[PDB]
Amino acid sequence: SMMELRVGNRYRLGRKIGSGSFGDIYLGTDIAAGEEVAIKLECVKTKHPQLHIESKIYKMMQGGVGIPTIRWCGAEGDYNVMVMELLGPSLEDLFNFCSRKFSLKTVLLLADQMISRIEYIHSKNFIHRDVKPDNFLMGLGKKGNLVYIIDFGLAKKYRDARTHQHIPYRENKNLTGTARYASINTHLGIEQSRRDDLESLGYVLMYFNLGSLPWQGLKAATKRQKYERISEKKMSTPIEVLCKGYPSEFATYLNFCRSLRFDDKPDYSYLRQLFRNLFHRQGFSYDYVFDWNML
Amino acid sequence: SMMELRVGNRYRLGRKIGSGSFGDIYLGTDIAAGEEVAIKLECVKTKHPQLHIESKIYKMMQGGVGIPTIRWCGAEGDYNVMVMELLGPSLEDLFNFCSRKFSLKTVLLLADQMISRIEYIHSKNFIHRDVKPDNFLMGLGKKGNLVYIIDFGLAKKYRDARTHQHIPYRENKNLTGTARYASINTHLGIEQSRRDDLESLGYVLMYFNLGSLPWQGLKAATKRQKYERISEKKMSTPIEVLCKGYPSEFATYLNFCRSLRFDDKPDYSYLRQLFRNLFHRQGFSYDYVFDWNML
Ligand SMILES: Fc1cccc(-n2cnc3c(NCc4nc5ccc(F)c(F)c5[nH]4)nc(N4CCOCC4)nc32)c1
Ligand SMILES: Fc1cccc(-n2cnc3c(NCc4nc5ccc(F)c(F)c5[nH]4)nc(N4CCOCC4)nc32)c1
Repeated sequence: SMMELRVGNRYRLGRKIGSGSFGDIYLGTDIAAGEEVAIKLECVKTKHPQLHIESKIYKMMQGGVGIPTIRWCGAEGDYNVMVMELLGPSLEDLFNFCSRKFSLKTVLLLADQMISRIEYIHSKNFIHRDVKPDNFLMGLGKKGNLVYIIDFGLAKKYRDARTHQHIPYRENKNLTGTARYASINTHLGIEQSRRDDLESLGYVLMYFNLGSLPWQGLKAATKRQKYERISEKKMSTPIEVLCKGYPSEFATYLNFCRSLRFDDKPDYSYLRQLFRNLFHRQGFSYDYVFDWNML
Repeated sequence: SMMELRVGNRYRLGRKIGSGSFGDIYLGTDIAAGEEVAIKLECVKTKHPQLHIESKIYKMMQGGVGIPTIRWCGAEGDYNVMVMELLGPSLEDLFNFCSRKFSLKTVLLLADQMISRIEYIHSKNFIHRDVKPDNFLMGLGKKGNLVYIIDFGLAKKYRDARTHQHIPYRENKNLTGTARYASINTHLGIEQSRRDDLESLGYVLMYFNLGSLPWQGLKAATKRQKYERISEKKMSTPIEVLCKGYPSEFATYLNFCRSLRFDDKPDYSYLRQLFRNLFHRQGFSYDYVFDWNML
């Protein structure tokens, strides 16, 4: 298998830059438009094609702050193809660039936007279900200060689009995302709701604070092995132990998310305010100057 | 593009586990033998096929301590196929597992074997040219204490197999490996020799000591951009600055490697002895107990 220079007649395919849920991601060019893009590919022979479903979720999400624009989705030869707005580096990339050390200021600035992105998704009737640093990207140019959220391949509806009736409490039957950032309820095999995305973001923030999480594991392990080893450790590590030595707001955040009822509407503004209050007591300036901008 | 359950009739193909030079790596089964293996695949439509060349280098290297066994190489359909002995996790995987903290004891134990692996390659007339944590794997079972070296896709001959006449001093024309661990001479566009592999190992050891290197960069960059940004930083960072706060042996090692002549035979035993002397002054026990064994 070699990639041609083009995907059909309209798209130049450049280098593979990483992976997403159920597909590989490439740089490319929309040749007719004269615009650089990102392209996600799914092999049509896959047992359960989903790219088309994912693309419809992107289309529904359009217009939200920090949601990439979808240009096209369809088939070309051996692939389904989804063409997206090109963005800046992922937060995992930028964390590495900063030697896996983010300042408290940068953590807080990121937290504010990340909570807002998640809230937006929830406003459109979906749970993201794979909250992780790789799925948040900075923008380009004048939007270099804006955090975007990506990847709707594991996203699932939590309320009816018309009635806003919440899904029933139930066991999970959906494919799941990273064990590392999964909520405790996810490890227990329970359906995710709004609280679970926010709990997972809490683990992401602690990862940025610490550089690692205490349940880090080995890639040379099956998903089954990872869930089991991480479940056991995450379940035996209190929030107060995880968050020791950091501002109390991180533990207050995590405990709030874990104490939500399955169908509660989270108080997003209260969660933002935790961090914004801390930001101002610290004497920080809300100036869009992240750690990597000083590199 | 989907992988069938088998690569031809003899090999079960399991999950993709990572990448190597010019190809992807999969778990698999040699069905006739009833043995688990690792499989490297190269698409036959690639501009410059090299897997067959790489396989011949493996065959030449056979019998060395910490060299994986090669089972077969050949064509199957749209792929060239190279079937290898299955090993344990990479040193990068294990570093992550240990939260990017290795004890001085583990660093020293690894250094001793890594210098020996490199020496072995040199004894067989090749420079490895991509010394990095991902290319060292632990063994399995009773060989769980043994470090293996892998990937000969960038390896190049530095002396004639019959005469042992060293190649002439010259500019490089070969594809190169990771900018991160490259020798300074590699950044200058000069042909690599025995000293360069050892210099690169020095950077690897410092990476294990520090958790990062001070020229760490952003994945969202072209190879050209990475070479240029890393060259400039690596070139303006003295060894004594890189190695500050660590045992002097790390700086003594790096300065020794940088002071070798292009055609010098390195004093491998002197380099090993640096670290072994330190090990004993520290009071450490040579007991094969690495950090990850305490996890
Ligand atoms: F499929 C989608 C859906 C929505 C948006 C995007 N999308 C829109 N812009 C991007 C984007 N741009 C930043 C980037 N440029 C790079 C070049 C080389 C390199 F090595 C990298 F690491 C790179 N990272 N990066 C990614 N990826 C990061 C890598 O892992 C897969 C995701 N997805 C994108 C892709
Ligand atoms: F192509 C060759 C040539 C010579 C030896 C090998 N070779 C022989 N045993 C292996 C091997 N075994 C350890 C392993 N098992 C894993 C399962 C899932 C997972 F996610 C991993 F990370 C895994 N790591 N790992 C690798 N790789 C590590 C990943 O990056 C590509 C290299 N190459 C191997 C492969």
